[PDB]
Amino acid sequence: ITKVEAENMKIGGTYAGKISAPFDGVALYANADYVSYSQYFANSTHNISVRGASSNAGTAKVDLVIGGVTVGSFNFTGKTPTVQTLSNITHATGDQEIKLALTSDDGTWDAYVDFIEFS
Ligand SMILES: [Ca+2]
Ligand SMILES: [Ca+2]
Repeated sequence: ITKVEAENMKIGGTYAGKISAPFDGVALYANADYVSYSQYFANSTHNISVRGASSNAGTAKVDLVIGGVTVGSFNFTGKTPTVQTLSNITHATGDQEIKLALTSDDGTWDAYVDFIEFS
């Protein structure tokens, strides 16, 4: 397993910033808010998990982008943190940017991101 905390990544966008509740992590508020870091991959295919939460009862959606290509998304509904998992995602090998980004914000929720895990 490879686990990287959101709070240790590059944080970007107009509003993105760290939070301490409901976990140590990062809040994404508006479209183009993101966290990213560079990951070396020896292998092409991983199960990918992100722990996160919504700011409210709504469903926060976070895109997963690897090497600039969107490979899936994670949905977090409600304020209680959950772990969301994409199974068997194939992506580029070598050094690749990993980004968790908002693209579907509409002023009804914010997304809280705790960590990403590759297995
Ligand atoms: Ca928002
Ligand atoms: Ca964290």
